[PDB]
Amino acid sequence: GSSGSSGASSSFSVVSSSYPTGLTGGVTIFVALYDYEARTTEDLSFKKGERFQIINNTEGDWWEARSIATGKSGYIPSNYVVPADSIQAEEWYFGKMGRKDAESGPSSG
Repeated sequence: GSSGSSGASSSFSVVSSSYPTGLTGGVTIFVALYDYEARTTEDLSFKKGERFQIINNTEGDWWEARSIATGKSGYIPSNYVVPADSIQAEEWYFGKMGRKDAESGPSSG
């Protein structure tokens, strides 16, 4: 389905929007391992290394989530995104940590 190789020669400086704390509800964290492109307004535009709040996960085909960074919302294929808890391809983070900060704080039991 229009599968090729991404390559958008462009670099935009965007402020790092930290994630919201004190989360309470029926939402699950998911990360995009492969860079996808929202085909239609209904679909959600996500990239490799982007998080999204799973709002509805009734149909495996496509799940409705709301990006936490940009704040977008649509539908993303569960065959491309995986839960940071059951990371089936953790290998990405295991070897390619990409970008992240160290969890400093021994206090937290």
